[PDB]
Amino acid sequence: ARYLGPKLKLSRREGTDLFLKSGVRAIDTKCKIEQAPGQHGARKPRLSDYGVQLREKQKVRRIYGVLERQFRNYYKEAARLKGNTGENLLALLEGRLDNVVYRMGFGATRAEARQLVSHKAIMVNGRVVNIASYQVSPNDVVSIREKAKKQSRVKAALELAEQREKPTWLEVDAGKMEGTFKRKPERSDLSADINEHLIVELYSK
Amino acid sequence: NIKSAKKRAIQSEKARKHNASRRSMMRTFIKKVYAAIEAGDKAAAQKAFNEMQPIVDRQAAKGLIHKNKAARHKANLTAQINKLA
Amino acid sequence: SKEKFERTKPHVNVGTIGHVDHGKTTLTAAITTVLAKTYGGAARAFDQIDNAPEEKARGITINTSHVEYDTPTRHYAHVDCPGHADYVKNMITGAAQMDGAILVVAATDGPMPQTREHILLGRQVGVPYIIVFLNKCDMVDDEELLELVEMEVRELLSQYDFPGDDTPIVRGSALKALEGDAEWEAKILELAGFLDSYIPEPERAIDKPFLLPIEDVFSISGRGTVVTGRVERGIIKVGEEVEIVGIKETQKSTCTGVEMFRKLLDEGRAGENVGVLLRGIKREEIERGQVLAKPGTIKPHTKFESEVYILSKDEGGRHTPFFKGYRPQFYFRTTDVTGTIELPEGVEMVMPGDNIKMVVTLIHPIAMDDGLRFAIREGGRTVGAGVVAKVLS
Amino acid sequence: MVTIRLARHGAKKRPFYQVVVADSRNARNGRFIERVGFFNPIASEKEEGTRLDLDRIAHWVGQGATISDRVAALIKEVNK
RNA sequence: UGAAGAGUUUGAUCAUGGCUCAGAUUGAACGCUGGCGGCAGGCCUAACACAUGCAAGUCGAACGGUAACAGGAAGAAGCUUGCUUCUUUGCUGACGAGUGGCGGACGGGUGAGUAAUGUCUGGGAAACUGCCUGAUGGAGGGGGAUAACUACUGGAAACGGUAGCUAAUACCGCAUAACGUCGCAAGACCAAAGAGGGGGACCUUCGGGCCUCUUGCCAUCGGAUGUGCCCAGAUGGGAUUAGCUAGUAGGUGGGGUAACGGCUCACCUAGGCGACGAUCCCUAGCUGGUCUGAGAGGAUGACCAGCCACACUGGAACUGAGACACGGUCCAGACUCCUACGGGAGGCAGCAGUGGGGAAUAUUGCACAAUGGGCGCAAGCCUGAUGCAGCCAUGCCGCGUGUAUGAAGAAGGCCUUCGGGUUGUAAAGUACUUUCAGCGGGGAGGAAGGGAGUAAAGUUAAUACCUUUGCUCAUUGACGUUACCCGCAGAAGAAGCACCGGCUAACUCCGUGCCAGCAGCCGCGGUAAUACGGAGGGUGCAAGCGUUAAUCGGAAUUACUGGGCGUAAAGCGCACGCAGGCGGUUUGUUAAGUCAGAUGUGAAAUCCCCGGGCUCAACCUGGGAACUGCAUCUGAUACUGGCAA
RNA sequence: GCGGAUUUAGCUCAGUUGGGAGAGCGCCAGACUGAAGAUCUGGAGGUCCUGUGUUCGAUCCACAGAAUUCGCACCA
Ligand SMILES: Nc1nc2c(ncn2[C@@H]2O[C@H](COP(=O)(O)OP(=O)(O)O)[C@@H](O)[C@H]2O)c(=O)[nH]1
Repeated sequence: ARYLGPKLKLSRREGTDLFLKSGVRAIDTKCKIEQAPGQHGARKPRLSDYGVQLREKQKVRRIYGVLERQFRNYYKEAARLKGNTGENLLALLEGRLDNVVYRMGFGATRAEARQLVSHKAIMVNGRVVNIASYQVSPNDVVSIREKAKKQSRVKAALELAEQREKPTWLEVDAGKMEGTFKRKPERSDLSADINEHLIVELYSK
Repeated sequence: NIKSAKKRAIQSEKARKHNASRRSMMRTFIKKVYAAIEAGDKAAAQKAFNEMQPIVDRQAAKGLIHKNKAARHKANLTAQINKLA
Repeated sequence: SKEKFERTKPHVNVGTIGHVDHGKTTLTAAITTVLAKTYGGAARAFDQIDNAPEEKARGITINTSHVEYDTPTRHYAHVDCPGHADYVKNMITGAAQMDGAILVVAATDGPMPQTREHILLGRQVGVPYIIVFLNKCDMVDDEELLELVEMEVRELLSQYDFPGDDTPIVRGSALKALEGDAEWEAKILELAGFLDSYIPEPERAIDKPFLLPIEDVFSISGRGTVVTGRVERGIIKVGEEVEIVGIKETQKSTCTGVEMFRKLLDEGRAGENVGVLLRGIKREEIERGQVLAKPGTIKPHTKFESEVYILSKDEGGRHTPFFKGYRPQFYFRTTDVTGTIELPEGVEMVMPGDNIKMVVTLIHPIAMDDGLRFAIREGGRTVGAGVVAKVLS
Repeated sequence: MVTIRLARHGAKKRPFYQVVVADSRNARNGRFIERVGFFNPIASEKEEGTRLDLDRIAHWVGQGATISDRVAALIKEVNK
């Protein structure tokens, strides 16, 4: 499913925000965040092992918007390559169009970044798409269209873009609403909350 | 029953009783040689060998001896007389 | 394979009713071969080899005959309608299909049970014209008998809620006629003129949404599953989607033909008895009493407040005051299902001759719409006549 | 019997044809003798979607086996 | 680039060992729920029985012809008069039927039979092979026919019988006779078919002969391809299946097949086979492969490809290069149907449909566009092969059902020392967007070809023809207003399903009270149930979700990899010994086992390695490697085996 | 559509058949423990399948319906 529900309520028991309605707000601003989303359908305790072990598996899973199947499949291409299995996986996960656009400042929210690509206002190269996954690669060209240098939603997401460092492996152009995905990601510096060893144990039978 | 040329069946009625007679004329002549073999004769076995020699030959040219039988069946009946000789 | 027919002249549904004895079965056959000489005729015919298995088997005077014919006046579809006690339930619906009924009553006898019954069943929700036939007038030899009997045929009509004020009365003997007794055959030609004089023609709307009762459901010897009926209103163009809204089942089905007795139509319009053809769905999966309809029609319901008129015992009807906890049977269209009386407060006891609004709980939902006319029978006779005042879930 | 022929291996509403020498007693998708070519009718730019050999379309056509109209017209346009 | 365990016996504990769960899967079914779209799959059972429709023809360029249609001509009419109308005529288009040739032996379907000289792998030798194709040579001259047709004549039909006539690339002679065949040799013996276009010089009784081309025909020897035949090896299970075999085993000579063969026979011999499992019994189509799995292995054989086998039942033969011909024949049999009651007719395991069975599996749809297949020297015709459409969440994949912002945080619930907490930025409220559906409007592409003209630089006649070449022109689209593209309003039209006692992530409040009920296992409930029921809430998955069945995995718990036997499950009560398995030590030899190398082959598909093409992905696809293997060819001699000492 | 035949305490079956509902089991209660048994003491238990009609009176008779079963009937 694409969700469509109460973003920030998740934050509470996520114990992290991970970009839920970022633009003016984050934790404990006009919202009740860092609680438990139950009265006593769920409330804080010591935590189980297996809790953690499931939660973190979903941590990595949710900040791309990938379904059940997909992320496993990426694992079946990684453990088919003779290179690093850990690296490869997070490499394939960032090939999704929706993730790339957010990191070119297009969308102030992860959900919003993916809700751009939906309405016809995106394109890649001279090709028009409306597909939230694509093959994104070195020296591609991320392109805004005509009647998307016209929408007042897009502009209103450049605000936050001035407030996020933006990656160094892509050119980013907001002045003509382009930017190229000129070279491969670095994850020498995004594995900072990601322990690959954990998840790949679990996936294994 | 419906066939495009179910007439094919009737056509073969003709060509199965034509063949028939040619072959059984050829089989009466083989019986005539064998007559003379039990007489010890080279003068009535050979009134029935060279007389079926154009027969046997011209019927291989109607294809009615067939295939590698028809490169064999002018030697098969040659064989006969040679024992007796 | 199969043939062609087309919609030529207006197609008027008629039938033969009565009680047992009478003309009935003999008149049905009689009429058609007489008329067929005079208003039909075609050479190297179907008819003359294939005498005449299909009719004995597929009907018995159950509800229907699949005769189509044009008369030079109109088109007549005759449906042969019960007048045996054993089928009384069926006959309400058949006359409900009817547009005129040939009421054969033998002039030798008086009103018999089914002769009174029918005229009373007619007026309410069935046939609006009665065409009286005194039969057995080669066994009545005296005009003074005839006269007398006629005068009591008047009296039935005139207060069983039809004009008794004149009806064309056709007077002959059935079994005599057919064989070659010319004096009655002549009269048979006058029946296509009394189907104009007295009726003359219905006005049906074909531009409504679809609606059709079940008549008969088949699973044919080599084609698929067929459902028959008289299109009530609306139309069925060949190749279609339909929805069959009904009892406890709602079926979706696709329509892939609409013959008229293996003589193919490209429509099925109102007033026509037709066959229909479907892909999908086998015959036992179709229950009787569902209506074939568009995908657009209302859904079924159980409960509804109603407006019913309690009839009196003189014209048939209740004669004991009655309470909550009765089980009367509701005919809506094709078939019936039991519904119970419950009376919104300020009412518990309901007498002969009342009017009343009461809230129903039928023992199954049946495809329901406001205004839907009905009869209410218990003990096999009408308690009241009513309409669905306000559907509820 | 064996003949030069084309032979779909495309999916639905994809016309990817492969020129095979294949049997008429099995089929064009059945028993092959051999491939011999690839062909695009749509003239795709993919890696080697057109092959048609010189050596077997000059040896099995020696002892006879006929080609197809697109092929006939292709001999000239690869200038073979 | 390659495999993890947990729970469950006991008062406690450690082993042993069963049990269960977490995985992955399906031609799956079921229950609930259901927005779109792309790609794939879809009667597994009663191989039960079937209405109907279709799936098998085409060549006039071999024929004799003219039944219909349309013109040409011809006389004629109307003189409905130079225009309507009527008869005649095969002349021409064109073609009914009938003779003649080739297809109908294919393609398609099914897995019932079938443990298999059937399949698979690998070899082999005594064969065939129309369609195909190379070379050389030929096609000479006669005869007898018979369909149609015609005149009669029998039947309800099916379906006939007389009598007469005639054609051919039909039939049968006769001639000619090798690089032919047979024959040691000497010798002997055998073939046919022409039809088409065109034409200058000549000839004709004016039909044609003459000439030139073209396709087709005949023969002989090859090649290709495809196909018979043999062998070895591998192919399932049961000794509560141990004895088997008379063309049986073999040998002669006969006969037969295309060819090798007891294939078959006469005679002769009396053998042959077997526990390295015969004989018999159970069950099964087989394979590439498929699924799962770290692997080995096990399981399995759906779609797709190959092989084999079957077509109402049984049996049988005909023509042919090819058939025991699914929609050919005949005979017998049971069915089934019709009838003029005399007699006939039929076989969906072909497609689509029908009924019955079953848990379950779709429309009597459109079409020659395209691909392929058939007939034909061509044009052209034919196609339930095929391409499309349709129906079904049967599955794989993609996208959507909105984004932002918004609080004392709205009522409204729910829980609550009654302070509040929770639902909750969720809503209301504010702006912002219209994908996709819906509406209106364009629209690429899948088409190459063939057809009408023109160039030949061939061939001959120099010209034709025919073929060839480019050009020139009008066009070839079934799907379907296709991909796609533009506009049009308006959050609009688009979430569900299971679970929350432990394994296992995810609880409260009530009602019930060992009842009701729950439950994969371990197990729940006896009136203060995190396990039952409802509500509130929480959790995981999401146009699906959950349940079942089923196969492999975990399970190294059948173990070659990878298991035990004092007491846990297991050592015959004990010797002897036949087969079998096993062999101290040294030398010589051999090279079978074995080691090395080489060479074929190891189908396509499939995996992988590298790499592309569709808007992505699904899907499509190229090249390399793999193809673990097997046989063959040659070497090596340490070990294993043989031989010798 | 059309014809038969049949439903009596929670369970197992009587009964009238124009006249007024039992037995057996099994409950449920008061008693012992928390509950239950063993056992102890007390009580309760039918729209007579359903709905009508008749009569002072229907579970009985008569008629409509429902559900079970058992026979029939249907190729536009
Ligand atoms: N004499 C006489 N007999 C008749 C006549 N009409 C009918 N019948 C016979 O009476 C029978 C019954 O009459 P019919 O109306 O057909 O009755 P149903 O089928 O019993 O309703 C027929 O079937 C005939 O045998 C009549 O007009 N005259």
